[PDB]
Amino acid sequence: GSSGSSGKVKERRPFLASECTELPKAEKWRRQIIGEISKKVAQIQNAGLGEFRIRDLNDEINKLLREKGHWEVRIKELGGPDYGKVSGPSSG
Repeated sequence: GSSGSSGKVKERRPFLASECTELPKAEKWRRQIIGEISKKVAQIQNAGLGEFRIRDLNDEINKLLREKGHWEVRIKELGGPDYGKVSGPSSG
């Protein structure tokens, strides 16, 4: 027989796109961020939670986007598809 089992607990995304030396890993960390941004965009579009709230949200929105610019791009620099290059002008 042989050993091979997975799916025992969720994984915590890193902080340095460089640390993740996995091409197929940066492809999943980029999509996970997109879902977060949207979920937040809604609360903001509502404009019925209160300045204090809107501020907290918008604040994260950027923090979430910045991460994407590194992932979506880090995936291309690793040898995969380009998600950041297309989005916006050329940088780097």
